[PDB]
Amino acid sequence: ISYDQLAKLSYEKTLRNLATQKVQKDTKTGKITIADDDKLVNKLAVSLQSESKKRYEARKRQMQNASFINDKNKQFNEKLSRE
Amino acid sequence: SHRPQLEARSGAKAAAYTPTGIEHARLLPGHTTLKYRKFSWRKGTAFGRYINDMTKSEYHQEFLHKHVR
Amino acid sequence: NEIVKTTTKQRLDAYYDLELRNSVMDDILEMMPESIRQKKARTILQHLSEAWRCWKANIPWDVPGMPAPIKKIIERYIKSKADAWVSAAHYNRERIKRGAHVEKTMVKKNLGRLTRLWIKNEQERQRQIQKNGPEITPEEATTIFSVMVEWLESRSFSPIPFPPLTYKNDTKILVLALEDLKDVYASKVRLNASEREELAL
RNA sequence: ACGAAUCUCUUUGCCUUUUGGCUUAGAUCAAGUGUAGUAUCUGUUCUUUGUAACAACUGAAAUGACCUAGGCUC
RNA sequence: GUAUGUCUAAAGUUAUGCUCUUAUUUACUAACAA
Repeated sequence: ISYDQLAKLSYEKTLRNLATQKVQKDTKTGKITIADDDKLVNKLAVSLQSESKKRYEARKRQMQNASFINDKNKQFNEKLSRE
Repeated sequence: SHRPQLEARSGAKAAAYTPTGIEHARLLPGHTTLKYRKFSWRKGTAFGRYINDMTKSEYHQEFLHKHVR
Repeated sequence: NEIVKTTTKQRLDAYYDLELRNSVMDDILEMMPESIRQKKARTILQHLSEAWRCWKANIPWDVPGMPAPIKKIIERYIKSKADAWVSAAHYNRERIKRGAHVEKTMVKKNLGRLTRLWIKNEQERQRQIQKNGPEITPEEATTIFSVMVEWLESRSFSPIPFPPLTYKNDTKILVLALEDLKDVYASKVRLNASEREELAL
């Protein structure tokens, strides 16, 4: 799977996470003030943190699963064994 | 510990660096002017009557033969 | 603070090799379609290094998991490097013969290189011998045998027996060999482990 | 049963702390003690593994606001 | 014994299963003695 597909497929996913539940320009300054809902941005912030948190804890679990000497080697032998 | 070269010392920094104003040896003016173009006994024996590999060159084997004993 | 050092005899090799690995790395990145990370190039270059060493040994460098194109490319680049090495060695040995200014260290290096080269040549010859039979034609061998047989026949040459417990000379014979061996060790007072063992024996 | 959300696991995908040069493998593999320290040994012995209920009170002290040292209130 | 590298070298910046006792090893270290 390429990063082309994995992007669109992850795009499709977070659209399902959405599916759960004005422009004003001063052309002299060039400042395009898009006044939008402050509640929705907060809902993005919390959701995005939660998504990253979910992933963060996902590694933590997978790190705590278990012919080596030190932390790295064990994993390096695991990088060899997967092949 | 001690590590291979990957991202070279890019002369961006050396450009933004200040001049030194030292006089090196070779930057002394050499060849100031440029050139331009016009414009019986022998019976009694037992037996009477290129490659592109540097490790398999005739020169190479011969050389080795010479320089081993 | 734009020091940049030139190449010289002293740092020529290091610079060479860094240039080489940069080239190889570049080529592999060009080849590689995923646009892999620098850390994945570390595996590549390390792989290359191992390959070089293998070549030096004359042990074939046949890592299974590679893609063929990479194996090709690395084979090429080590051949280039190898070519550079061998020719350099040859140049050095002529230089040494001439009796030119040459680094004690450099001469030792050249000796090493030429030895490895010699071994590689030699075992390649062994391989050759194996791969297409002995140089001797069996007829020739037969002829030789006939000759030697004829000779000893003419001599009434009784062969040497396997030595039993019979000899009055046995001890004397032993004493010679030991003496010969001792001759190595009487001069050099500081001795290796092998040497020590031999002495003990 | 279909739709969705939450949780856990399994299969794959991702390698997510997952080898970062070169030379003659860069070169050569020893004959020590006592004194001290440090750690590590092993043995060695023994040791041991106030609270509740009942009877009673709900609160003190300071100086100042009222009246003529005393008397109640805050 | 050194390269080398840290350290010090004084003036007050205005806020409310264990403990124990020992004896022995081995290792490493030691410009300390032999």
